[PDB]
Amino acid sequence: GSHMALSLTADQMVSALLDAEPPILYSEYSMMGLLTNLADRELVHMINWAKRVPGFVDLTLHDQVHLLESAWLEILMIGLVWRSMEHPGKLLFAPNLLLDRNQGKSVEGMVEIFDMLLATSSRFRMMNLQGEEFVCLKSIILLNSGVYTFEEKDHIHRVLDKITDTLIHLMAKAGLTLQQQHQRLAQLLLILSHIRHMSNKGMEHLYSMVVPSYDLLLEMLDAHRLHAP
Amino acid sequence: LTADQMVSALLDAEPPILYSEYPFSEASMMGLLTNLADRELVHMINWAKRVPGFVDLTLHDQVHLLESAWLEILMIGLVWRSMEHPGKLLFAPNLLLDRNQGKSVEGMVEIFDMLLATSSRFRMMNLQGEEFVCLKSIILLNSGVYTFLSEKDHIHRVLDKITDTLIHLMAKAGLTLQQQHQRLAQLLLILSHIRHMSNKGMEHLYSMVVPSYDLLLEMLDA
Ligand SMILES: O=C(O)CCN1CCc2c([nH]c3ccccc23)[C@H]1c1ccc(Cl)cc1
Ligand SMILES: O=C(O)CCN1CCc2c([nH]c3ccccc23)[C@H]1c1ccc(Cl)cc1
Repeated sequence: GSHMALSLTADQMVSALLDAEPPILYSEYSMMGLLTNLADRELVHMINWAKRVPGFVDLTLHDQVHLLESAWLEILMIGLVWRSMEHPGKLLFAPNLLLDRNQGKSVEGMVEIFDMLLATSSRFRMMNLQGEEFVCLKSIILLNSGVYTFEEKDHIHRVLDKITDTLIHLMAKAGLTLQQQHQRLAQLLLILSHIRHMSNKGMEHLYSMVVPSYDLLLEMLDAHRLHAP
Repeated sequence: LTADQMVSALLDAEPPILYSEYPFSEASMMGLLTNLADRELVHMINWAKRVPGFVDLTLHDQVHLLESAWLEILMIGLVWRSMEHPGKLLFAPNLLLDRNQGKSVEGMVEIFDMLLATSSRFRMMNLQGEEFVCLKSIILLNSGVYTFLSEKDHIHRVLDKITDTLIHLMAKAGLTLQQQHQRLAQLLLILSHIRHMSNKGMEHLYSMVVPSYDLLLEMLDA
């Protein structure tokens, strides 16, 4: 059978998001080349993951591609900062690609982006971000980042409301007071503004020096239909 | 301060609505929009000094936060004022510009479209004045808080207090517990889009003006 997104309980939402989680990939081996190769491989898995975020396949294909084109670098970044949280001062791009600030100095313009990513990872560490919170934030990014550069918009907002309910549930079951739930919610959501900022400055840097286009993402999203179950 | 005193302090500190210099070309429009921005900036400083918690920061921290947030602050203002003018941006009472007028300036129309989509979002949520001021203060305290080079708990403490406040206004207005977190989230997710617009606006302004760190410091110090 199939669950419609708005019917899911918080436990079904959490389970759906955990089961959709992509794998941790390895670097295949210049720093930019490694980071580009890794991003390209991550993107394949990201398509598979997006298709499994409750609500996403309710949208038309052209709206799917809108959302993913807006969000893909933020998505890459949040998963990076997540994985990096237990390595203070380092970015765990892969288990065999743990880079420090000084290594970021090898590409002109890169240290400023490395520094921002690091500040984010350290902020998640200090908040003790949990895996089940992470997955909710990541799915938020996907449905939100492109929501305002477009009845159907209502649906995405209702899905977003379900994810917020889900984060609140997690926080209430972890023993936070109603007031602490609201504060922690707000703190996590304001970090999302910083992720957007990092993605904007990242895009500018990539364009200053090939990035996933609209057309590429469209094709990838479409091609997913042909993959073996 | 109580949630109610926070709200009164913020409303009290609001800046004044300004007029644009008393049909439009591109040089004329950019100049109008630049001059209005420059004039808003001195009032923005006075507003920033009365956001509770902000004067307790060191001068350098004040400047960093303002430098990071200034454009999002103007933009949120603008979007707020434009709420009731669907398809138009109310830069001033005597400067109400539509999409098409945007197209006078190469690159501008995209930023215009995004600002209109925000205004139209705020309209559909029925954003209230008391919520607006809380959001604007959140931007000032949050935008630059993760981009410091190296106290920051102080800013986080204030940010938490605006959250409480946002909730209390919702509770006052009779939202259920569930509705309160859902609204909170909806409002704070819009701040991502404000941030994005500020980034895109910075790039667009760099294709041509922008207040320096040192100028901000002077103005805040004086
Ligand atoms: O240049 C910048 O300022 C942004 C750099 N990006 C930082 C985030 C990021 C990159 N590769 C990744 C692989 C996995 C996770 C996160 C990343 C890299 C990256 C490199 C190339 C491409 Cl096409 C996409 C992302
Ligand atoms: O070109 C862009 O993408 C950004 C354009 N900005 C949009 C928001 C904005 C401008 N002037 C304003 C005056 C009041 C409120 C909002 C604004 C204008 C602007 C013009 C000059 C300067 Cl220095 C700053 C802001």
